[PDB]
Amino acid sequence: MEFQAVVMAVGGSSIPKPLLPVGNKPLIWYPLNLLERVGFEEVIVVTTRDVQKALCAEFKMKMKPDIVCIPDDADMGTADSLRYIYPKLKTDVLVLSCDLITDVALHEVVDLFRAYDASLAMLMRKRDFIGVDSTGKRLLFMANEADLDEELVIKGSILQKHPRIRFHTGLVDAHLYCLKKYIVDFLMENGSITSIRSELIPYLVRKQSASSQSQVRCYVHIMK
Amino acid sequence: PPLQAVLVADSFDRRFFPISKDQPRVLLPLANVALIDYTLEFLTATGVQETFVFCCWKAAQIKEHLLKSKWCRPTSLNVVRIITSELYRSLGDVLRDVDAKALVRSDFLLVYGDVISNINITRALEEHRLRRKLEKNVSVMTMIFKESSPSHPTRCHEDNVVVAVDSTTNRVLHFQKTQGLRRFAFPLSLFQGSSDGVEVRYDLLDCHISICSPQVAQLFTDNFDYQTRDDFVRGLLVNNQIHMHVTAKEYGARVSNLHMYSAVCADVIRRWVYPLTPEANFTDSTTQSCTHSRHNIYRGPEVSLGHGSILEENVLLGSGTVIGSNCFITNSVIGPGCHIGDNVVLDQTYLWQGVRVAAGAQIHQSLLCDNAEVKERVTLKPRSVLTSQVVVGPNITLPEGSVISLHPPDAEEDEDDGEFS
Amino acid sequence: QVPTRKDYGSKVSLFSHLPQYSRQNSLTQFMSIPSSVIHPAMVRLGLQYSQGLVSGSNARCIALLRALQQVIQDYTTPPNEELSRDLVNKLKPYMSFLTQCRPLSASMHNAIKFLNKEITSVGSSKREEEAKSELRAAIDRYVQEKIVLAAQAISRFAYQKISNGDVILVYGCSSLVSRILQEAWTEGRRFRVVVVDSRPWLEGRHTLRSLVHAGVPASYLLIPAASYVLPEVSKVLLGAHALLANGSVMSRVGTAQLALVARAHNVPVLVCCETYKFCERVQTDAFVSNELDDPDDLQCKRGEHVALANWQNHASLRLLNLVYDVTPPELVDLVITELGMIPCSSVPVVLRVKSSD
Amino acid sequence: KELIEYFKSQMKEDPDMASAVAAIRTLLEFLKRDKGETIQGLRANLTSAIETLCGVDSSVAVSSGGELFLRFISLAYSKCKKIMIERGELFLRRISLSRNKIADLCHTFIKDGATILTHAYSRVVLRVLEAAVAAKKRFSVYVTESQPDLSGKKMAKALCHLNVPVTVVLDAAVGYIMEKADLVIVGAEGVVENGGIINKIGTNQMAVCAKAQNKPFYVVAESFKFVRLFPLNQQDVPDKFKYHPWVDYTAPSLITLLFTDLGVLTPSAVSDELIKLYL
Amino acid sequence: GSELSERIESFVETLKRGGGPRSSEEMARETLGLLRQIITDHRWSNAGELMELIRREGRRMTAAQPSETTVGNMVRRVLKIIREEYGRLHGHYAQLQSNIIEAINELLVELEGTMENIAAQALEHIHSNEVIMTIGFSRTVEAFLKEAARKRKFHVIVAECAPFCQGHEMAVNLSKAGIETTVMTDAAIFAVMSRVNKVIIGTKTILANGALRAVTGTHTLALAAKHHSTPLIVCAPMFKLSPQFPNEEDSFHKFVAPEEVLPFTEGDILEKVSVHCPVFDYVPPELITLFISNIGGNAPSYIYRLMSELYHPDDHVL
Ligand SMILES: O=C(COc1ccc(Cl)cc1)N[C@H]1CC[C@H](NC(=O)COc2ccc(Cl)cc2)CC1
Repeated sequence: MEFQAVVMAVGGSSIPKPLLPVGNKPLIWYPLNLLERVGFEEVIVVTTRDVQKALCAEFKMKMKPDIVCIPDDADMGTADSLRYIYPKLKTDVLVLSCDLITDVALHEVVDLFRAYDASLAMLMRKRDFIGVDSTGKRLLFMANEADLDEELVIKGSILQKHPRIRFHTGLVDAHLYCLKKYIVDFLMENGSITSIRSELIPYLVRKQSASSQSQVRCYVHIMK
Repeated sequence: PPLQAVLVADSFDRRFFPISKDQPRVLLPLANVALIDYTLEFLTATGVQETFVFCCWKAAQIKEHLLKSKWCRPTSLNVVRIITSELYRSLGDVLRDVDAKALVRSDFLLVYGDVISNINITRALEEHRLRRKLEKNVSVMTMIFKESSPSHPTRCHEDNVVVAVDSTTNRVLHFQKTQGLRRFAFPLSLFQGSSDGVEVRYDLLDCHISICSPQVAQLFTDNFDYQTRDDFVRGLLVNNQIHMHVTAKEYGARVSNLHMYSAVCADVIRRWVYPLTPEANFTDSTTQSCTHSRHNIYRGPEVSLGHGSILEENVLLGSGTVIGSNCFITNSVIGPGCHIGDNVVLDQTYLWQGVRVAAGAQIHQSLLCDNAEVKERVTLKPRSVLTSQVVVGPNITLPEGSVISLHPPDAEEDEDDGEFS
Repeated sequence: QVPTRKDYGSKVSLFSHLPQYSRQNSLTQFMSIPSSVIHPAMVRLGLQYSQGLVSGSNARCIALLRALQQVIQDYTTPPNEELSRDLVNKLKPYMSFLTQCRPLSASMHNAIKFLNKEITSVGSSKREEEAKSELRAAIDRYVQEKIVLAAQAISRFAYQKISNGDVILVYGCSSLVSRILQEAWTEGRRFRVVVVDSRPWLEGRHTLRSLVHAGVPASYLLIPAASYVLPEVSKVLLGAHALLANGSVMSRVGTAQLALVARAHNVPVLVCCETYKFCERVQTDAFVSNELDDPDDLQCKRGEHVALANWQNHASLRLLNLVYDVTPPELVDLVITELGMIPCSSVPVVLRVKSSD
Repeated sequence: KELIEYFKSQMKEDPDMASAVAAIRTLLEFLKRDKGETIQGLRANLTSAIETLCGVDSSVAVSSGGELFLRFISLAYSKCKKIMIERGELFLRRISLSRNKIADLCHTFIKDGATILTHAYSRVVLRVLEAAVAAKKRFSVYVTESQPDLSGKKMAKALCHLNVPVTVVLDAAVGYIMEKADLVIVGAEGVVENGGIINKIGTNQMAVCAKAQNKPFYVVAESFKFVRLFPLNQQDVPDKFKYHPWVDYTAPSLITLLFTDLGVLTPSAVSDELIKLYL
Repeated sequence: GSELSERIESFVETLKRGGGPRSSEEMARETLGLLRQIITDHRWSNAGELMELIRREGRRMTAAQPSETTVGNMVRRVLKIIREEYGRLHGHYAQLQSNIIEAINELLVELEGTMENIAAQALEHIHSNEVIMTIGFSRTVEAFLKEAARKRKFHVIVAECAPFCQGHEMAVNLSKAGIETTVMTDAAIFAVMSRVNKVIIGTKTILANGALRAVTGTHTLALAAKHHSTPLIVCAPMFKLSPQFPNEEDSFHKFVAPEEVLPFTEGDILEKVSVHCPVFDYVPPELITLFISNIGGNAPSYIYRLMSELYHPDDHVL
């Protein structure tokens, strides 16, 4: 099995993504259908429990061949989710999560992850300053502005390596990442970092117990 | 409308120590040809009809040299206006003098007098005019850059620049120099100023061929503190806007320091600045015509190559030169009327006019200016300079960084002989 | 089942029997993401091949052997079956997927043939795990010797041929030729190398960068100007992609042209190759068997006017960039292999000796 | 020393004897006399003999012999040398029958009524012509005078005793007489891998003219002359063998066939023999 | 007066800096018009002084750009015309000038007919279902081929010229007329040569030896044609004929900025590597099968007689 897909169901102003709002099919039904459409006979889903166990009971009613819905603690997040499900995964991870209403032919992002043997591949569509190279495939710089106490950070070394960087501001991530096994090794070995979405930025693609394996390249796909 | 230009013939930033003290920087022969001659050739080739040569320091010498040049002949299609003043000491002063006297009228080429380039800016000029016509003449300047690599020698760390531009309108949003900086910052509201894609560029070599509207001069007189071009750009981008044109297939660079001088000389000898090549004799001279042989060996007339003397590659030999036998010249420019001894090894050494070298001399990556002299058994380490009729005695080996001249406060040597102090 | 790749563009009539593919339109967009029909490593390698990330012959063969190691390592014998036949039967779809992503090279063909021969030679009575890692160790030994020891031997044999102060002309990118020149410069030889390159791949920049990093004096020019520089050249060194039974050299498209012009200029032509790239196959032209790259690569970015932009919109316009060409054995002087120096006449003899005969 | 004078007197012993045969005889007696019973020390004395003998004589044939038969004996510890001397004796016997085999395979390739064209004096060419005339074959002969050492006159004198019309020609007149020669037979002094021959200075001219007129270019040589060299141009040949050079190289492109004791061979087959022998 | 001087200058600098006009037929027309205006707008009475000033200005022209030989050889044509007129009137001053002017006029009216002459001649050299190969771009050769295409069906293989891929626009122009055209890299010349019937190429200059100075890479194509014994045809008008010989001259190849061969963005290696970009190259006459001109086909072994017919032998040095 190349990929062991996982779908997180914990949110992370408008809409609790886990349970309530369903136009036509349950919120996780779209991720589950996207997964089952392209192989993925086995799926691991992480079930909320701060709802007082009101999520897993109703998500086994979608007529899917077989899925794994692991229970959670009284309250945890998404990096907590990955650390919780670490012992039961043994290969590369394809992390999605509940709020995913998308058209994506994920063959593209998975091919980006494969061809260049990336440490990580991501999916985005048009306050997070994201800078890519001329090809637009490899992730050079990425940083929110809530994080950014100082004005803006960019190293001279990365500009010497990659001269021109194309930047974007109005990019929103689909939370669709393809994680290596050793990145999950790093995550488990360092409980410091929570909120995976914020864990993408300490990529340290450039050379500084931190490299559990060489290069740790990262990549992006920008949708139509 | 016609096309004017401003040619600042005095690099006010005091750099060439003490080479500028003897003759102005713009008169330094790059490869037997002055830099101002290269700039005038570029200006008349790109289509400039009237230029304004502002000379401040050693103005008499510059005027005398230019008056005899081709560009001052009555048949020349490029008109020159040598302007004379000991008052202005900065580019901003030049531009405010321009707007005070009201010389330029429209889209004049601002350029210094020490630029080596062959860029045809008709495309950039029409782009600038289209931008100003469409957007209410709010674009005041178009900065012309060349696609480069951060590793290229012609991109010195002193003049290295990093910009943040708009990939759609190519307008310059942020601009700064990376001299001695391991950290670059780009303000936040750059993204607020242009909302359709910001791109940071570090591969851009600054050609210093900015083509500007008279509004640039109006602004330079509206802000007395504006002294040079970089300050003007910084002050305008923090507040009218500036635009850009990037060149891929044409050469351009200004000789700021000695490193840039060497790099641009090596590029010119190797025909990177075609058609501005030594063989072409772009200046209508008689002592500056050479025959381009294989491996870029511009063997001139009556050079008198010795028996077994070897010219490896990218070697220029001025006319009237005399080269001993069993010599080894490689990637070096030899000025006209130079005598070279026997078993002399020259490597990337720009021997100017009248240089006399005795037998056994080993000169590497040096610069012997006019009428320099070295005696028998003299070794020069890289980045060593001799200046204006200075003599180095026998059995001397100069260190790496060693400038020798007849000016005590401006050299490691003085009026005495170079043999010993 | 793996679908067939659509043949992009309009093929030249003489090459209608060969496939023409587009780099943009890949083959993995109709496959399951957790690939099951094709092993993950094999689809990975096919995608790497199609995009052109793996170019060199030695590089392609080594990547193939590593992917095959990853495959056999993860292979498990089904019940009531023997590994000998089952594994060689299961490897065929992977080879077909590869050849669909990009035609197999001679090194790849020879490696796959040797691997199948070894698999069929695995004992029926033997268990599974030690058979698997015996196959892994055999692949390790095979690649180790046939690549690195062959390279070292050929480097020594070529060093005892390069003299001091001689100009050597090289063409395109070749790991073997670059290693030979680097080792010759390190040993003490003082020479200069002229690098010849050709559109559209411009693979000569690779060996140019390698030589400049090694400190060897280098010069660069494209293949049309080769006639101008050969008077200075003292010797032509090339890297073969395949050596056929008749002694002909099947290598990059610009090799035979350079050999012809060098013969016209009295410049001896040397080709460096290993024994594992020898092939009992034979051809007399670049038409019977070749590879057609993406014709869209011919388009030149000459500033503002790309002339071949919409070449498909012109009915009578055909584009073609050949990846290989054959040099007749009489245009080549030396072939430097593990066995030493041989004439191209002696290639099939070496083939026989390497056939355990 | 001991080998120098014995080689000299072997040359004096048999003026009708080759130099490679004398070299193998001298090395055989050298190994049989000193009684070197050492696994690795024996090779030192061997290569000393070889270097001495090609220092006195600048022949590629002597060095090639040396190399091939030193490998042959080394390819054969007390019983090692005891069987090695056997194999050396049989090697000498085969090398003796070499020239007779060469004559009696190649004498049938001379169509009678033809015109042989030969370079400087060579024993193998003389033997094959003797075999041909013994088979009742009449033909005309042109011989190059071999200007450096007038061996063409010697060849003409030796062949006149065989009752055949011999016309020694000028060194530079082969280009004039090439149209009057039905074939060219030259005895190679050494055979390189690719099939070329490192023979006297004018042999390359012979071959080039042959290709200029499509005339068959035949070469006769013993297999102890097979040297493992690969010269690309004239200067690529070892300079020691050249000493105004004395011996130059001829590409296999210019040679039709080789007549060795191993049978008639295409210039392609000598490399096969050499790589089977493994130097 | 000064109009003539400034026009001569303008022309000199246009020839020196870049290529103007682009077509060398237009260059011949321009230089002939300028020579006419010179011979009209000077105070010359004896033919010797006129020839001397013409030689001086032609020396200046040749020094402007040596690789552009059309200007120089047409200056030599004008000198031969002056010599012929002087011999006619001496073997007479106003008649001399007007006769020289009408001679230049007939030269000019026959100048624009060379294109059409070669186009008409093209038909009897192309048969149905033939495979042509050509390299680079040549207006004469594309006119040749598109005139032969009106009555014949054939294939053209255009080898692009690196770095200046002028062959691409030639292939497009040929495809416009429905001439089945294959475009390839120059690296594939020998690989495809085995399937080519003829080679038709233009030229920049024909030397007295019969050799021709053509775009780089054409010498390799000629070597391939000789190897495969395919006829190599050169469709060159009679104003590209240069009386100079191959190695009695100077400045044969034209070297342009290496930026065309290796770009500036390669970085530090550009200080260690020597890049060379020769535009033209030398093709010996042994590799040419037939020359096609405005008068008709001729073997390379008759170009010397054409020289004797065009240029005075004392004017080969200008
Ligand atoms: O289709 C093409 C295109 O050729 C190329 C297109 C591109 C490239 Cl890369 C190379 C070649 N060429 C034709 C040219 C006629 C031929 N032969 C015939 O049609 C028949 O030939 C004969 C028939 C009878 C005689 Cl007597 C001689 C030849 C077939 C192929």
